[PDB]
Amino acid sequence: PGSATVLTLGAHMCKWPIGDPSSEGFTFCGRRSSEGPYCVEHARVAYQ
Amino acid sequence: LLSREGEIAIAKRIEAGRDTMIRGLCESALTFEAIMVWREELGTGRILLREVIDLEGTYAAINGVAAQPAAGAGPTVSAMEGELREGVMAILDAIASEFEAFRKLQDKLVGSRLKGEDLSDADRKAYEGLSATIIQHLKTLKLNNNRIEALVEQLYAINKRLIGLEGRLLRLADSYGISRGEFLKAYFGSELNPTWSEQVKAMGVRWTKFVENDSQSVTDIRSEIAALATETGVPIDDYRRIVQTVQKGEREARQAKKEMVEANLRLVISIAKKYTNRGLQFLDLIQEGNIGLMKAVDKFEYRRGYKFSTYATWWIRQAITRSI
Ligand SMILES: [Zn+2]
Repeated sequence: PGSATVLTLGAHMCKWPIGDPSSEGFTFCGRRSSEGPYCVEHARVAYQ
Repeated sequence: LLSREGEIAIAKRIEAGRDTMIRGLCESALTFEAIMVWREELGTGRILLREVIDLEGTYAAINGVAAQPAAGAGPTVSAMEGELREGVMAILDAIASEFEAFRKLQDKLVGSRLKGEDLSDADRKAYEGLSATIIQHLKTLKLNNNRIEALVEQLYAINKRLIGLEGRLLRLADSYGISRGEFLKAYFGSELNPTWSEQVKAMGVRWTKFVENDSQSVTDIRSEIAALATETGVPIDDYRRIVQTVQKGEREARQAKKEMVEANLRLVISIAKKYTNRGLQFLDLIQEGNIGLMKAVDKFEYRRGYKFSTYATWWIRQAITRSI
């Protein structure tokens, strides 16, 4: 359960979505992003 | 380039951005006036079901399958509309009622601010509840992308008029030697305050000269501004926040979509190669294919488990063929 909502989602923060968007507890990872929308971990999940 | 999880992540970001947009939009009276007009024009055949909702998305949601272009045994546009109309009208109906309820508290809040005080704690909690349930409901309506974009345009237009009026007040204040910071701190949050001009007088001779000598311009502009607050059913500072909310959601959705399109360029190309000599240049084929891709992205429902690329192929192909 990450450290951001759409509103609080700053730049260079990881845009990896956690949970269902219809859920009240929906969040984004929000850790430091590196070369893209995602931290290394979630970039790995997201690509290839 | 994308894994299935990357596709899902993108879908989720788009959906979240969209939700943030709707969340901001539902605070404004104009968005629901618009939806009431659309209900009207549907009821009288002025407009077609396909212009208000995502037709193929909604129809696909009936059996929980992938959205596909409308029609050799598949359903035509008219077929889909015939299947979906009653349910869409029922939802618009229910939503109309929830909007009326919500708008009563909107008028209560704006009037309250106009008298200087605020909504009662109960009326306020009721406001919150109504907002939430309305946002959820509207989500079940599956509005057309063009309709949402139209709402966004209307919202932003209002905002441009507001920024104009505030610009005027700003230079006005400047001429009496009141800096931007001084003014904005005295002005932000009190745009609906009836006794503003009298209250700022207490800030000294510059302010007194400002709102007495130029009382005409000042009261005029503040009247116009207040009229915006009336035209949208929210106080001005709330409108400021709504606009930022919608902009933020919009940018997230736009970026996620862009990522998805870029990540499916190869697919687009591989489909364009199959239509080389049919009248159009390769780049034209690509751009059209991309229009189709973007449509596949708009209608994509990740929860239903169907593979994105093979689904997208139909929409890409349709865009290419149509252009031909
Ligand atoms: Zn992350």
